[PDB]
Amino acid sequence: FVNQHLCGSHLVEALYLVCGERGFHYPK
Amino acid sequence: FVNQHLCGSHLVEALYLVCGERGFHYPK
Amino acid sequence: FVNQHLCGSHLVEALYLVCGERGFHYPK
Amino acid sequence: GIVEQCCTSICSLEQLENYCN
Amino acid sequence: GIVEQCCTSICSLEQLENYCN
Amino acid sequence: GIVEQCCTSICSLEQLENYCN
Ligand SMILES: *C(=O)COCCOCCNC(=O)COCCOCCNC(=O)CC[C@H](NC(=O)CCCCCCCCCCCCCCCCC(=O)O)C(=O)O
Ligand SMILES: *C(=O)COCCOCCNC(=O)COCCOCCNC(=O)CC[C@H](NC(=O)CCCCCCCCCCCCCCCCC(=O)O)C(=O)O
Ligand SMILES: *C(=O)COCCOCCNC(=O)COCCOCCNC(=O)CC[C@H](NC(=O)CCCCCCCCCCCCCCCCC(=O)O)C(=O)O
Repeated sequence: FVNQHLCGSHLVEALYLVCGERGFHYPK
Repeated sequence: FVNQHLCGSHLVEALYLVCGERGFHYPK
Repeated sequence: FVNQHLCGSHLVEALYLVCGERGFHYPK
Repeated sequence: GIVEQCCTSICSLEQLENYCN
Repeated sequence: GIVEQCCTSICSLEQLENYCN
Repeated sequence: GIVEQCCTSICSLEQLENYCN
């Protein structure tokens, strides 16, 4: 499903989208 | 008004919404 | 073009908008 | 810290407003 | 770290899901 | 740092572009 490296802000965008209304913690 | 704990990204979303065009600083 | 200081979250919003689909790294 | 007030406890709008520019 | 898994390598949804609240 | 250039001073688009991936 993921076919890209997720660097810098891209990883934060991914977590935002994946986690939805749950929210997330980052980078720890 | 606030009835939820605001953990991880949720706190950043809250500050984004509360502070509007002023912007904000976080976590310090 | 830039006529404002970009402090706190404002700098992150600026980088988000400027960098588009490339994404960005911050603050380093 | 703001993380503490607002994740461990429940914080108010005014407490959040203190972090606006 | 998650930065490592997902920027250096390719990570899966499930790996990302481990960071959700 | 970019924080310095752009909060203390006024920075240009090109200065911001240096931080894009
Ligand atoms: C290091 O800490 C040593 O390890 C032992 C002690 O620490 C353990 C972990 N640290 C803790 O503080 C305790 O955590 C316990 C678990 O808590 C639950 C998870 N939360 C955290 O871990 C909190 C850590 C915290 N912050 C983060 O991780 C979150 C940072 C996320 C930033 C990016 C979010 C961006 C959100 C974007 C929203 C913008 C909306 C735009 C809308 C416009 C839409 C439109 O106009 O249409 C931390 O400080 O590290
Ligand atoms: C530690 O520093 C020791 O203490 C003494 C010296 O330091 C004092 C404080 N630190 C300073 O650097 C000086 O600060 C002075 C006060 O300045 C004003 C406030 N600014 C700061 O404090 C700057 C600190 C800085 N950064 C932050 O705090 C801000 C980080 C925010 C990240 C999260 C923002 C997310 C924004 C999301 C936007 C996404 C848009 C999406 C749109 C899509 C919409 C659609 O498609 O529809 C720092 O580096 O710490
Ligand atoms: C210090 O590190 C010592 O220096 C030597 C070693 O380190 C070198 C640099 N550090 C590295 O880890 C290696 O970097 C190599 C270069 O990699 C490429 C660039 N990436 C990084 O540098 C990664 C650093 C990383 N993270 C960041 O910089 C990125 C943090 C960005 C946070 C803010 C992004 C917010 C995104 C908002 C999206 C929200 C979407 C909302 C949508 C709602 C829309 C609607 O509803 O309509 C790090 O951990 O530092």
